[PDB]
Amino acid sequence: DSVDYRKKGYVTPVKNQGQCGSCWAFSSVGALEGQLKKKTGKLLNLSPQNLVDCVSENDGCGGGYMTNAFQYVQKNRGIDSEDAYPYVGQEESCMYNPTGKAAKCRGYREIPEGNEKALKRAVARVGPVSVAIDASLTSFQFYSKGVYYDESCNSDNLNHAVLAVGYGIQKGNKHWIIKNSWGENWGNKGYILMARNKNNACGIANLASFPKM
Repeated sequence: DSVDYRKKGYVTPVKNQGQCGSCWAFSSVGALEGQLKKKTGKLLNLSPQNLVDCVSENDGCGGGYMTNAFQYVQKNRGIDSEDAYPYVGQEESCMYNPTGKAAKCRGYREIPEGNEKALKRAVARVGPVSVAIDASLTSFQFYSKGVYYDESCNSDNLNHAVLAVGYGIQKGNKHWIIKNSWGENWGNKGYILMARNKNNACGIANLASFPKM
């Protein structure tokens, strides 16, 4: 019982948010990319900058929620491609243009809070799912390999948005496959395997959602 959507064409290359707290935007566009592949058979890089600049309910480089982003894409009737609205790592005025529309959204769903079983079902039945975790531990930041687990990780401190692109097991330890946005240089080629079914480690299932398309 495992799935890895990277093998299935559902996941774009790892991005780098740079000096901007825009991880929520990369998480959101990641989920939307997965759904684009699932619904149309093909994907491309969607634009986190469009979300950074135009989701007024969020705080641009100062943070935000993924659900607010999905909600924006729904009400705006679209989101631009990366190529049509390039990432510059700082908030600017909203420059959305319908000509560059590359995806749409018809709403979203939130996973039941704290429920890793429901999160697993969502990853299996939907595709990549946007999640929020505590990434503040030093041990998280210098991760390079294996299945990450640190007891001191705080499930009530959801300070970093990332993307669950699969799940499985490695040498007996169950895990989530997690796409970060700190560049391909971070972790294992941009990814981290995070402990699964170990009492909601790092709050992996506390703020999880996916877009409808």
